[PDB]
Amino acid sequence: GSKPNYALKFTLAGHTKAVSSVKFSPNGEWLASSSADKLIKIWGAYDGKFEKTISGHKLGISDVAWSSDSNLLVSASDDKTLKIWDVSSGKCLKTLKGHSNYVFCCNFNPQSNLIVSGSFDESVRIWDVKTGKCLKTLPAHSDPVSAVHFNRDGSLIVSSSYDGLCRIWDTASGQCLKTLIDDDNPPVSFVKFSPNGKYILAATLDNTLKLWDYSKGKCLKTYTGHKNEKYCIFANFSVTGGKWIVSGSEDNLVYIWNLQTKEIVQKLQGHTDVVISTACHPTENIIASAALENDKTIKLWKSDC
Ligand SMILES: CC(=O)N[C@@H](C)C(=O)N[C@@H](CCCc1ncc(CO)[nH]1)C(=O)N[C@H](C(N)=O)C(C)C
Repeated sequence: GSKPNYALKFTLAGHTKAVSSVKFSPNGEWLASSSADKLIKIWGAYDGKFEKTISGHKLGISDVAWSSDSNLLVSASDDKTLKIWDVSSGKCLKTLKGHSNYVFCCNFNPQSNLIVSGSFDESVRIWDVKTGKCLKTLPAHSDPVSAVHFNRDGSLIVSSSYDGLCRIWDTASGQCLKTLIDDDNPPVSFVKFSPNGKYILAATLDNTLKLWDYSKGKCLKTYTGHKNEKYCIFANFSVTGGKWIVSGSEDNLVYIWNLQTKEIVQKLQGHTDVVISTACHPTENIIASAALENDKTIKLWKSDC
């Protein structure tokens, strides 16, 4: 149909503090969740079946991300480290040390030979996956780094910060290519590249999402109607059915917009706290959503469209 009809299929309980992030494995089999409870949990994407707990961080986790081959995870923790995990064994392969404050955000490149991280220490770091060594420290921002993401060929990194900036970095040199958003305020709470790498989706803590043309440095679309003044809420491109933008909201709902028209096409009700994180299944019309401390659950929603 022209609009989605997402309906609740499963509620995934087990975290003992706020959930911080959910991400589907690229092969579609798994959902990974991270939590302030210091744990990663792995769940079946299709039936919500609890698979395993992955443990080792000494403080809460803000983010987790999958390698391209679905075999590895990287997590970002308040313990000032990232950890690379073998999903099959649950073992920590590498501990990435160098940040001087909470690690907030992380991602693999498409090649999955590099990890990018952002920290409360106001830096972006680029790490070698094989050795766990820090290759580059970028003095990226002047306040905590809220998001980091590689583009589809891995040649670019986009970063965002509470300093109000969005910057694009040349991966190879670590040098800045452009400052896409250059305001004192509001905080830029989330950024990522579009699937094709031509656009950047950016959240600001004034209840606004924007789709930017990277090359032209111009705003193409604005999405509003949700509540986002405090938390670094993820946003997604939904591409399996209709072309949507998806985001959590501080009114405890999942918002779904038509990417082209900017109209709200669905609001998913059921969580009892802020929806901090949403993820879109790579092949099926499935959304995962996760909520803060009142709720501490993940919900799986399925649409015909
Ligand atoms: C472990 C922890 O909570 N660390 C502090 C520093 C924190 O505030 N982390 C944030 C992480 C939000 C999720 C996120 N990761 C990456 C993005 C976008 O790139 N968004 C938070 O709101 N935590 C919640 C809070 N402060 O209430 C909960 C999960 C404790």
